[PDB]
Parts: sequence; C-alpha cells; structure tokens
Amino acid sequence: GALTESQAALVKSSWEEFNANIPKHTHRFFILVLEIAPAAKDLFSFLKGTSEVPQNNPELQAHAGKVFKLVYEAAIQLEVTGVVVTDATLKNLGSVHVSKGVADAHFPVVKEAILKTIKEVVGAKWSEELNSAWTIAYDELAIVIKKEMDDAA
Ligand code: HEM
Repeated sequence: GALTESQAALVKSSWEEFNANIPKHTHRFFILVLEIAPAAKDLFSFLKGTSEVPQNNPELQAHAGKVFKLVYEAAIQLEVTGVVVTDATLKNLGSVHVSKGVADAHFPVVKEAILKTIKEVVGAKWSEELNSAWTIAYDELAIVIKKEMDDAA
C-alpha cells in the first residue's frame, strides 16, 4: 500500500477516535483478547484471582492506553519517514513481557483484537484503504517488540 499521504491521514484520524474513550476501548480490547484466548488471563496481576475483567481498574486502563498509542505513532512515522524507530522504551518492553510469561504466538491474538477494536472504533468510514493502513502499522511495530523480547530472554 505504502503509507500515502492519504493513508496516514486515515490512521491519525482513527487513533484520535480511540483515545477519545479509554475505559471502554481498553476493557473491550481485554475481553476480545480473552475471547480469542481465555488462558491469557493468569498473565495479568490485575486479572489473577479475579473471575471477570475489572472495568475500572486504573492499573488495566493505563496499561491498554499505552498499547494503542504506540501503534499509531508507528503509522505516522512510516508515512513521513518511510520506517518504525526502536528506542529505550521498546527495549524495556521486551523485558517485562518475558518476566510475565508472554510469547510470539500471543501477537496475532492482540492484532486481531486491535483491528477488530479499530473497525469497531471508525465504523462506516471504514475502507479498505484504512484497514490496509493499521495493518501495515501493527505489523510493522510487532515486528519491532518481538524482536526486543527475544532479546530480553
Ligand atoms: C504491538 C503490540 C504490543 C504493545 C504495543 C504492548 C505494550 C505493553 C506495555 C507498554 C506494557 C507495560 C505497561 C505498564 O507498565 O503499565 C505491557 C505489559 C504487559 N504485556 Fe504487552 N504489548 C504488546 C503485545 C503483548 C502481547 C501479544 C501480550 C500477551 C498476551 C502482552 C502481555 C503483557 C503482560 C502480562 C504485561 C504485564 C502486566 C502486569 O501483570 O501488570 N503484551 N505491554
């Protein structure tokens, strides 16, 4: 696809839409995760011991917000510059995932959970050209974190 000026404009616009409702989009995102894969629950400190996904847990919200921010920032950086840049933060991210027991086959779980989350977020504006734009940005960012986990292990 690339990342035409016209595609990037379409990711920005759809991220602004996501941030606009963190407690919803973030608890949604954790349920689409547990639907695709239920066992994933024991991994998360704030989900252990619970029977259901807490809806107002600040620990969970702050956690899932930081996740989507990082995908969007990736798309713009691809249209301007042509790439996704690896920094300290992406590296520390790779360590914590490993401590907690996370693996690569967990990633399509979270991608489908994010495309389905953004198709749910943009509704009728959805275009091929947009799906094509977030797919390219997640795929490009996951490539980068998987790379750093492997390195934290
Ligand atoms: C591009 C994709 C991904 C991004 C951008 C991302 C980002 C993050 C961030 C930023 C943190 C730490 C947040 C904090 O300090 O508050 C974190 C923690 C964690 N991540 Fe991910 N993540 C990704 C994929 C995954 C996958 C595929 C899994 C597996 C299900 C996973 C499981 C976890 C767990 C268990 C923790 C620790 C939570 C704790 O017990 O408190 N992540 N992630």
